Amino acid sequence: MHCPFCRHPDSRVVDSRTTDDGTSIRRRRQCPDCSRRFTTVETCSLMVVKRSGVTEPFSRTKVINGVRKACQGRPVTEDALAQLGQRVEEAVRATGSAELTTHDVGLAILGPLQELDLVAYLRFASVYRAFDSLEDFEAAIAELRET
Amino acid sequence: MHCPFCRHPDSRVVDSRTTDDGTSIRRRRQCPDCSRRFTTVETCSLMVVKRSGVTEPFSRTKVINGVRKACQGRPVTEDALAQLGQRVEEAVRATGSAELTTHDVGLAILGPLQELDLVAYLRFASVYRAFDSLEDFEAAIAELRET
Amino acid sequence: MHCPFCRHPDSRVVDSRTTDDGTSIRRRRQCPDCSRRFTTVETCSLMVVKRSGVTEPFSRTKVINGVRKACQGRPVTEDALAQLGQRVEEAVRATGSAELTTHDVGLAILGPLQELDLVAYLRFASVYRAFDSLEDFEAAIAELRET
Amino acid sequence: MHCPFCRHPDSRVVDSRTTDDGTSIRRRRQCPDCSRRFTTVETCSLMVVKRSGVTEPFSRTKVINGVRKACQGRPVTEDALAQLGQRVEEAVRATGSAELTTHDVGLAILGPLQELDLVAYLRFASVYRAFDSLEDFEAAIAELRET
Amino acid sequence: MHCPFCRHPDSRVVDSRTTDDGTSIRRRRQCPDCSRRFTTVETCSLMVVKRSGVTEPFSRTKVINGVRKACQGRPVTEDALAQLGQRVEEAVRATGSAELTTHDVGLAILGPLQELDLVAYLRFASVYRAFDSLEDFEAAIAELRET
Amino acid sequence: MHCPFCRHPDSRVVDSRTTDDGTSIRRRRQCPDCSRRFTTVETCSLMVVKRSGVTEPFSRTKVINGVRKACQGRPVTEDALAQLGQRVEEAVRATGSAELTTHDVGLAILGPLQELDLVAYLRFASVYRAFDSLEDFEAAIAELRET
Amino acid sequence: MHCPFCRHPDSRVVDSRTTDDGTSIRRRRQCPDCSRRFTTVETCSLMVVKRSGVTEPFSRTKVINGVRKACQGRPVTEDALAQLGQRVEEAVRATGSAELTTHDVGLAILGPLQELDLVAYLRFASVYRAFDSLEDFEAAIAELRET
Amino acid sequence: MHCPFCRHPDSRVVDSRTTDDGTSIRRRRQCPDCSRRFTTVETCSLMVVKRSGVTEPFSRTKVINGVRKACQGRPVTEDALAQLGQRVEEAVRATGSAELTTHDVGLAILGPLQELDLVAYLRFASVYRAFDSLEDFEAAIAELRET
Ligand SMILES: Nc1ncnc2c1ncn2[C@@H]1O[C@H](COP(=O)(O)OP(=O)(O)OP(=O)(O)O)[C@@H](O)[C@H]1O
Ligand SMILES: Nc1ncnc2c1ncn2[C@@H]1O[C@H](COP(=O)(O)OP(=O)(O)OP(=O)(O)O)[C@@H](O)[C@H]1O
Ligand SMILES: Nc1ncnc2c1ncn2[C@@H]1O[C@H](COP(=O)(O)OP(=O)(O)OP(=O)(O)O)[C@@H](O)[C@H]1O
Ligand SMILES: Nc1ncnc2c1ncn2[C@@H]1O[C@H](COP(=O)(O)OP(=O)(O)OP(=O)(O)O)[C@@H](O)[C@H]1O
Ligand SMILES: Nc1ncnc2c1ncn2[C@@H]1O[C@H](COP(=O)(O)OP(=O)(O)OP(=O)(O)O)[C@@H](O)[C@H]1O
Ligand SMILES: Nc1ncnc2c1ncn2[C@@H]1O[C@H](COP(=O)(O)OP(=O)(O)OP(=O)(O)O)[C@@H](O)[C@H]1O
Ligand SMILES: Nc1ncnc2c1ncn2[C@@H]1O[C@H](COP(=O)(O)OP(=O)(O)OP(=O)(O)O)[C@@H](O)[C@H]1O
Ligand SMILES: Nc1ncnc2c1ncn2[C@@H]1O[C@H](COP(=O)(O)OP(=O)(O)OP(=O)(O)O)[C@@H](O)[C@H]1O
Ligand SMILES: Nc1ncnc2c1ncn2[C@H]1C[C@H](O)[C@@H](COP(=O)(O)OP(=O)(O)OP(=O)(O)O)O1
Ligand SMILES: Nc1ncnc2c1ncn2[C@H]1C[C@H](O)[C@@H](COP(=O)(O)OP(=O)(O)OP(=O)(O)O)O1
Ligand SMILES: Nc1ncnc2c1ncn2[C@H]1C[C@H](O)[C@@H](COP(=O)(O)OP(=O)(O)OP(=O)(O)O)O1
Ligand SMILES: Nc1ncnc2c1ncn2[C@H]1C[C@H](O)[C@@H](COP(=O)(O)OP(=O)(O)OP(=O)(O)O)O1
Ligand SMILES: Nc1ncnc2c1ncn2[C@H]1C[C@H](O)[C@@H](COP(=O)(O)OP(=O)(O)OP(=O)(O)O)O1
Ligand SMILES: Nc1ncnc2c1ncn2[C@H]1C[C@H](O)[C@@H](COP(=O)(O)OP(=O)(O)OP(=O)(O)O)O1
Ligand SMILES: Nc1ncnc2c1ncn2[C@H]1C[C@H](O)[C@@H](COP(=O)(O)OP(=O)(O)OP(=O)(O)O)O1
Ligand SMILES: Nc1ncnc2c1ncn2[C@H]1C[C@H](O)[C@@H](COP(=O)(O)OP(=O)(O)OP(=O)(O)O)O1
Ligand SMILES: [Zn+2]
Ligand SMILES: [Zn+2]
Ligand SMILES: [Zn+2]
Ligand SMILES: [Zn+2]
Ligand SMILES: [Zn+2]
Ligand SMILES: [Zn+2]
Ligand SMILES: [Zn+2]
Ligand SMILES: [Zn+2]
Repeated sequence: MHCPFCRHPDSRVVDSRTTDDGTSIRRRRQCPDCSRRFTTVETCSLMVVKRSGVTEPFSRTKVINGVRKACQGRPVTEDALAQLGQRVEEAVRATGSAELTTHDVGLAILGPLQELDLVAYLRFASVYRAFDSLEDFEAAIAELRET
Repeated sequence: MHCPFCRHPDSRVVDSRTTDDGTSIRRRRQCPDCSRRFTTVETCSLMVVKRSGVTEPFSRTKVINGVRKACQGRPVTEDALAQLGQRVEEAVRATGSAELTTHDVGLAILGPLQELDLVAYLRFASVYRAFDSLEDFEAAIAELRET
Repeated sequence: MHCPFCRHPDSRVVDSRTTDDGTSIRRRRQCPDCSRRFTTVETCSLMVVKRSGVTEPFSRTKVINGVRKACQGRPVTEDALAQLGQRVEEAVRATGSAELTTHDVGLAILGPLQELDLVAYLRFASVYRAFDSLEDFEAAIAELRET
Repeated sequence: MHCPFCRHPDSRVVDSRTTDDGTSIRRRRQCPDCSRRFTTVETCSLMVVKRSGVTEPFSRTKVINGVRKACQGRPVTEDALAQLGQRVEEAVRATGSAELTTHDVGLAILGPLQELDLVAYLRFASVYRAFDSLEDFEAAIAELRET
Repeated sequence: MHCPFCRHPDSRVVDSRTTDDGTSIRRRRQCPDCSRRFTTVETCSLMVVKRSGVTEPFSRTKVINGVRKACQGRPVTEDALAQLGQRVEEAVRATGSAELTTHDVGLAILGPLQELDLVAYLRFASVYRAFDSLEDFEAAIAELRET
Repeated sequence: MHCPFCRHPDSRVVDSRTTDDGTSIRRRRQCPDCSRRFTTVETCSLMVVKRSGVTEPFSRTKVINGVRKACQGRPVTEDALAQLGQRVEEAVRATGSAELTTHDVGLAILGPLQELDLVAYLRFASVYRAFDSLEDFEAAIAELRET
Repeated sequence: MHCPFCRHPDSRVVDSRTTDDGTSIRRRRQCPDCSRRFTTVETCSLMVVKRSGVTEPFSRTKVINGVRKACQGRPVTEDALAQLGQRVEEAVRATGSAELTTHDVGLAILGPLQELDLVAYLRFASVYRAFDSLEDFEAAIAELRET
Repeated sequence: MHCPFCRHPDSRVVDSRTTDDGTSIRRRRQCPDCSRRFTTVETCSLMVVKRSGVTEPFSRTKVINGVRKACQGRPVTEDALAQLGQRVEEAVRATGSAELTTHDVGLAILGPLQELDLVAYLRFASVYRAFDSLEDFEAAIAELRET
């Protein structure tokens, strides 16, 4: 890997160790140009198994865009949207699995989303859960009232 | 019409092409004085007053995009929502005001969207109107039960 | 032109008259389907002769987008941006010419822009006037201070 | 590393492709237990803390877009600003913090942009910093005269 | 169905979403043996044999693009040609062959396009069939007069 | 699934059986509108695990585009390209696995490709196998000569 | 203008003369870096006044694309299409006017087009002249037969 | 220069903007006779004669796209190939012919591409030259060994 301090095309791994739980590998490497050691973390690519079976790369941008579509004309700032996206990403990586279904990401969005805007939660749950009729919205309203 | 460049009282229509869905006919006109083409568009002016007080031409695609956002995840085909939009344009041009607030446009879209989809109506009403709390969604639900 | 009340493919002009100053033609027409008269205004297409010589259609959307690029992180709402765009469009159509250069539109933006945000004016004048060095910004600051 | 799906302590690197400009090496790894490919990306983590408090990977294109917006209408070639961005990434990875606020990123870009272009520096400083009134532009101008 | 990865005779349908215009239902299925999602699509197979002898799924957009190219400059609205395409798909699925040459598809489109537009029919027939000389256009014209 | 003959929104499965090897499920269904039975095949979505780990849907269009990039200025017709794409798709589905790596698809392209154009094979193998230097091309030339 | 031989940012015009008919200006310039003189031609930008009044830059690519749309499945090579585009461009620049209407470009395409493919001429005239019904095609066939 | 619309011997340059990478300066000029803006572009004319015998302006992006296609899967960064293209334009403008066949352009690109990448040279030489059989690739390989 190209040295952050010397831009060398090639570098050698002088240390490679497994991190706790093995969710990452710590690889320190010595460059041959400026001889400055640099450490790197090798982590699994978080994949989202879309509902068509496509495993796209995980992107908090899509999560934030969906929540923003739910949060239209609401007292929800871009800072709050970014914080919710970060919380969703942190939860789904703390789950540990490399591939999460879009259903899991939707659930990870929903439980925090109640705190940012309960009404935005309703618009997000309606599109995400594919609420068939007002019975589904009334059921969703019930659950929001039940704790 | 007066040439826009030299103000000659007469100007002949070299060519005239209509818009098939647009109530606009685009005409290329020659001015006999300076011999300069100029393009004119003939259209009944539906001009909506936005919430900012500015005036914009009544555009189909704005209504289309609003309905599509409301209908995401509901079965409305691109053809059905295009029809909703055609129906709304026909209704608002019909009212014959020629200068209507976008509040009137929103009211025009909602009555057809109740027929097209109720989850979309709640999602369109939720974004269009404020819907600050779940109480607004319950009041709107009550309103849709009434009918 | 298709009737706003009857959707007929073809209609006949039963009255055509020239408006004051000839900036528009008033054409009333009778439809053959529902026999409801409708009046229309035939106006020149406002063209913007871009600095490459291309005469694009006038669009206040481009004006508002440019001003918004100038108005980044400022206390300038979308309502204010739309109002400035409307003012620019009104000024350039009150000029009367069908083709205005981008320089004319830039000037029509600049004089109102001082009222919405003087600092945004500086960022808009710097890109628009192609301010070569800080001497140009100091000269622009002088003019803003000189009335 | 532990397979993300069954947690097997050893997992062989089927393939490994580096990113030429990216300090990222993408590796496909097989798990001997469940025989399932999984993708890992090895990268020193430059993670900027946004103004919202969220954490994002240090992206070249954000710096590139910021500089390009500042330079619009100034002669900076796409190559020169790409270099500015490379220089900024080299400087911030160098500082060796591995977790820097976007304020640090903004300061990193400004010193090179003063060399690249002064109209751009004022336009970048104007947008980056608040610049509420012309007084901020005069203070910054004074600062650039000093140097 | 047999899991594609371990061939387990039974596999439960975790989820099933239909295509609204597509005669395709997309199902996510779990295999109890290896616990791996897999996506299946359920569709009557209209499979056209191209002029090259290859087999392709019967796609609406191919017919739509062919008709639109034929109709360029003729008044057919995007809705009318979409209908022509729907009508053609209904006719060819109806014939019940399930494996038809694109010659059959071309014949299916031409009879409806004669109703939709005659300039388009000559332009579609001209491109579809060879039409080497003006004599082919006169023969086709004679054929359209006959009817 | 919407009836091919009656367009009904909903239909019921009146027969569902597993095909030989379980690569598909045969589902015959009776519509409620025109009461015409229609049979459908439910098959796994062929997924291509890209070299980044993304499992895109299998598309012979990408295969044909890559081969066409290899087959530049060659005596290889579009019919031959489509036939090669069909052969590759048939081979990869006869493999039976739902997910094939891009390496497997590349191999399935390479062995037939020798028959369509050996020189195009060289250009496809060089990009696909990432031939480092002329030693790799000489080795590839050797294998083409060795049967 | 940047020297072709020294890449200098600025150069001075050491000779500027008007060419015959004034369709171009011959400007020879001496660079200050490598002191190598280079001559340049300053010509008017050929503008095409589109049928909407927009004056786009002239592009033979659009002409060739339109002719290619007419020349579908014909014995007309890409070399012939490029030659026809060059002939059209040469004719329209030999006309001398800076702005030509799309009608003039269409006429300049039509008369040569008869030589490349008379049948393609018919498909190009039908879209371009907006042939209303088979009477227009029969009239076009007559003119092609009349010399 | 003579006005293109009325042929007035003198026409003043209202404005003049250069192209930074382009050897083109775009000037808006007023004609005192008819008072009509017109746009002129001043450029040394590199005009390549294609294999079809037609003449096209020497475009950077054609060389860039040719090199990028040759380099796909080889490490050449978008910056390196942009440089190759700049170097080729500098070499061909330098030769001072002002009218060169695209064969000369191809020869100009190949000598730099040998330095940039040998797999790309074989892939560029393979597509550029015919390379009917593996014997052409062996002859070219021999040629690259020689050097
Ligand atoms: N690749 C991805 N990475 C991260 N989040 C994603 C990704 N794709 C979708 N999401 C988010 O996960 C949530 C799940 O959305 P949802 O399941 O409705 O989408 P989907 O599976 O793409 O649906 P559809 O295919 O029907 O459009 C949404 O908030 C969506 O924005
Ligand atoms: N130019 C337009 N032409 C036609 N319909 C429009 C136009 N602009 C908005 N509408 C429609 O009218 C309605 C107005 O909705 P709403 O009041 O929420 O927005 P708004 O007036 O544009 O204000 P905001 O600044 O919040 O966007 C929507 O249904 C929208 O699709
Ligand atoms: N077609 C248009 N209609 C209305 N306003 C426009 C149009 N094109 C540009 N403008 C606006 O007019 C102003 C003039 O901008 P400016 O002269 O710098 O642009 P330009 O001529 O397009 O420049 P360039 O070609 O160098 O990018 C800007 O605010 C721009 O947004
Ligand atoms: N993810 C990122 N990676 C690298 N640089 C970034 C990233 N995000 C922002 N930057 C850069 O760092 C600087 C931060 O600027 P600034 O403080 O104005 O924006 P911000 O922190 O993103 O806040 P805001 O919410 O206002 O956009 C800019 O120069 C920007 O280009
Ligand atoms: N995959 C497809 N699905 C449905 N209809 C198709 C498909 N491919 C082609 N068609 C349609 O069937 C007709 C076949 O036309 P035609 O015989 O000219 O082309 P072709 O068989 O694709 O051969 P070519 O190689 O010349 O393109 C056209 O009307 C086309 O739109
Ligand atoms: N989704 C797909 N469906 C079918 N074929 C595909 C798909 N993606 C790629 N292919 C084809 O499979 C072959 C394998 O190509 P290759 O492995 O070089 O691509 P890749 O994995 O996408 O590479 P990269 O990510 O480095 O660009 C190519 O012929 C490519 O066109
Ligand atoms: N900017 C341009 N430069 C050169 N040729 C052009 C340009 N625009 C159009 N043409 C060509 O000129 C001819 C005239 O075509 P035509 O008049 O039907 O197009 P148009 O005016 O763009 O029509 P429409 O606006 O109705 O789509 C066509 O062959 C077209 O490809
Ligand atoms: N307009 C152009 N300006 C500059 N370079 C060009 C231009 N057109 C082609 N070239 C370049 O010159 C070389 C010519 O290659 P080649 O002989 O294979 O193609 P050609 O002359 O365009 O013929 P063909 O009809 O086969 O495309 C290529 O390297 C190409 O990138
Ligand atoms: N119009 C809407 N109103 C409210 N919430 C919405 C709306 N559209 C989307 N959402 C919410 C709920 C959806 O499950 C979530 C993601 O929407 P969607 O468009 O499927 O995003 P995505 O990221 O999955 O996109 P894609 O499938 O195109 O990759 O965002
Ligand atoms: N995410 C959403 N989900 C559901 N409906 C939505 C969503 N976003 C917007 N809508 C609906 C309600 C709004 O009244 C309507 C149009 O909203 P908006 O985004 O303001 O566009 P607009 O047509 O008003 O454009 P503009 O105001 O910029 O001219 O669409
Ligand atoms: N980054 C910027 N900061 C401040 N003002 C800007 C910025 N970019 C543009 N502007 C302002 C001044 C410009 O003259 C005006 C229009 O910019 P520009 O991108 O040329 O718009 P335009 O509408 O002319 O676009 P185009 O030429 O692409 O059609 O907006
Ligand atoms: N119109 C503009 N003119 C000049 N500079 C600008 C303009 N807009 C932004 N900039 C500069 C100053 C900002 O600090 C920098 C980046 O701004 P911004 O639009 O917030 O993107 P970003 O990189 O911070 O992305 P995000 O915050 O969405 O992740 O670019
Ligand atoms: N320029 C044109 N004008 C009129 N009709 C056209 C034109 N080009 C094509 N068509 C018509 C006649 C053809 O039979 C039909 C489809 O043509 P084609 O371009 O071969 O696409 P296709 O649907 O066959 O795709 P493919 O063969 O690549 O799968 O469209
Ligand atoms: N310039 C080229 N010359 C010869 N063969 C090529 C060229 N480019 C690509 N190929 C061949 C070999 C490659 O493995 C194959 C696919 O190329 P690539 O662009 O990676 O396609 P892809 O379908 O994988 O695209 P993507 O990765 O963007 O989805 O095509
Ligand atoms: N389907 C077609 N079959 C035959 N000739 C066609 C077809 N489509 C276009 N043509 C011919 C006649 C048209 O006048 C000419 C240009 O078509 P058009 O799409 O208007 O091109 P253009 O270059 O004017 O595009 P645009 O208006 O989008 O800039 O090409
Ligand atoms: N798939 C490819 N792999 C490698 N090099 C390629 C590939 N395709 C083209 N090239 C190279 C060799 C060609 O001489 C050069 C340009 O090819 P080409 O596609 O004819 O474009 P061009 O620049 O000649 O445009 P045009 O002839 O249409 O004006 O690029
Ligand atoms: Zn180093
Ligand atoms: Zn006049
Ligand atoms: Zn009527
Ligand atoms: Zn495992
Ligand atoms: Zn299994
Ligand atoms: Zn039925
Ligand atoms: Zn020089
Ligand atoms: Zn003149």
